[PDB]
Amino acid sequence: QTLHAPHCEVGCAANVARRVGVDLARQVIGAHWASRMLVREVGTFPQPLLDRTQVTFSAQGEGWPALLARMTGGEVTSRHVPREELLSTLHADRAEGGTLLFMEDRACPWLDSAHSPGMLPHVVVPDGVAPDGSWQLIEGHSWWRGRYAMSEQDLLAASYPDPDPHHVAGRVLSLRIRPSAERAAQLDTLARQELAAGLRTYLAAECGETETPAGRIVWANGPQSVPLLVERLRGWDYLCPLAARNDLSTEHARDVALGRYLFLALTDELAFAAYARAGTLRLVEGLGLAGAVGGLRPDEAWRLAWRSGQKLYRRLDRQNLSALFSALEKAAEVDVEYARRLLKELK
Amino acid sequence: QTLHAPHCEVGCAANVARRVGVDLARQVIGAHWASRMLVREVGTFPQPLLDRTQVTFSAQGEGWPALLARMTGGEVTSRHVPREELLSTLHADRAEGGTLLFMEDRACPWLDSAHSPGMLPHVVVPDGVAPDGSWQLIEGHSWWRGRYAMSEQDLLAASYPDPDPHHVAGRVLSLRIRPSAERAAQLDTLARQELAAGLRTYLAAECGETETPAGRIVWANGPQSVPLLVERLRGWDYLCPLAARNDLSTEHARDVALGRYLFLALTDELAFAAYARAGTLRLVEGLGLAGAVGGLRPDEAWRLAWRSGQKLYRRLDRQNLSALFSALEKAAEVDVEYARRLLKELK
Repeated sequence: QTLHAPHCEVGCAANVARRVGVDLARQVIGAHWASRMLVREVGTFPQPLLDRTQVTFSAQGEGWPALLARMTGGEVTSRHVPREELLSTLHADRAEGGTLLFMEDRACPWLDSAHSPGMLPHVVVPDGVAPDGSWQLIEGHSWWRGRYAMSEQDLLAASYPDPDPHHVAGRVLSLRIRPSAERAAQLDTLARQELAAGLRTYLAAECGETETPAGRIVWANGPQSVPLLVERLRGWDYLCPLAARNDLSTEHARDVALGRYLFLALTDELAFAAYARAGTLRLVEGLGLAGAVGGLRPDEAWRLAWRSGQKLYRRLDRQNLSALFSALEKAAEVDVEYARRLLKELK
Repeated sequence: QTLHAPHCEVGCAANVARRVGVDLARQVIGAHWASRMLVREVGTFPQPLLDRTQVTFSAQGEGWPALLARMTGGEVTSRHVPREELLSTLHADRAEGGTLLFMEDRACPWLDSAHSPGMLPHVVVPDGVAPDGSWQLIEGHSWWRGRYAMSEQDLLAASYPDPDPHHVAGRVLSLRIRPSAERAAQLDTLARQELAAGLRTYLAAECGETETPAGRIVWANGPQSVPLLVERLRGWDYLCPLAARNDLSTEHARDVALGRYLFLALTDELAFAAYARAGTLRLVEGLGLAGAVGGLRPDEAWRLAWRSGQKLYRRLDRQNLSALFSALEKAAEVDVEYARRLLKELK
């Protein structure tokens, strides 16, 4: 019943977007066609926050907060809120949209974590107060999708933990995104326009480079992104003979766990790509353009690449690594052929 | 006989600086008073390169590449070199300084890391060809400090590895830093200027925010930096029960390894602080200012916090975390006292 997505903050926004008549997966995320490889690597000394070279993929583009805001006409703002206002803010944003409330993994019992606050904070959506008097929270992640009840005393201790490693004390992402009367009638028109703009940015294939204290950040867009991602990922093939050793030292197991974590982050981004391309596809079908474009299935290609990364994460072989590369190259070729076909039909 | 530092790229620059008559630890690094805490956390979605909330410390400030280029009047440039121009580039750079040659860990046999390219690339300084035809490479890291012989065939194969996860194929940092005759007499004069400017920056205690595909990067200068660091590091005290536990999942074992790694990187930055503060002490004495600071020894307090961090790796418990926090606060209060007194004498 509740919407979900590979990224918890994305599925959370999908539930809030349904409150106000917006189809996030089809009209917002499906309207932003993007493909981007990113690298964090050594740049100019000093860069103290650069712990390791890191490469990942992203099909999010500008991201849903940028597109959801300018499409509906509203705002998506981050804010730290004092402890007394939180309940008032949660009740208030329910009118013009909703709230994404940040939480350590330790505070969500259904996540089972309990003994660790996670690497990154979690996100849930307050969904009113039950007749019981406790709060209803929606979990946006696909694995733990559904509604969960929390007492007000527990909700307030969760939003203000001590200690606070993730700095989430009273953190709130307010979604004032209820479109006006005319805006709701213009939704598919703007989705058609955003679909064309994203495909143009995709085929422009711009590059970029910035120097930060966390390292040099390189990114490449468009059809070249996934082939460039595959070529860079070949450098981590040393993990396969390493992981095959049960005769491992402590420091060596750190490199294995770090390399495995890099492929877990990649696997989640491949799952989002499949989720996004399926929304792009439901939008093309809704615009009455599926017949003109053809029967290409970029969402299924990204789904197979997602399965390959899952299989590589569970067991780091050279064959599983090579199987991920083939699934990624196939997904890249279907992507650029579908993008070129779809842009021509949109004129 | 061979210079070294806790950071390999810093010890490499110290050796190159000695070639041109510049004392890097005393004049360049010791003249840049700096103290800054850095945090990478969740910012505006999406941030695909943000893998974890991360906090670290840095006493490098602007860093040696900027200051070395400033005072000497030369340049420190990064550049990729084709395979047929690398040797001549290494020879031509030695006249005006030297080259920082980027390298995989498995390319340096003395590191005993043939199984992995390392989390980050390594840096060596070529020191010319030996009469037998082999190349001399200077290792700048304190634990492996020395000079190693490599064949020219192994040198070219090491500088152009395939695959190339760190993207160090023919990457060189050229140091054209030979000072002119008139400028060489101004070094200690310019070092006094840089020391006063650094102390002023440290007492301004500015803070900044930047949004970045790798997360939100926040920093804070000044005497508040180390106290603010201790307050954020308390969020990682969950690592004491999580480690030494036995029912570890693959994900929970990853949290322990990434937390252990966070304090390993922090231990190195503390080692640089003691190395940097000691360079200031030898700079204050030679400039004739040691009487104003009396017996204050921030180099001594930062060395103790470094040793307390080394003890935290061997045994990760609550008594060590509090001991590290204790030595961290003591080094912070000694720093601000030394800084205010030294800046006042410079009036």
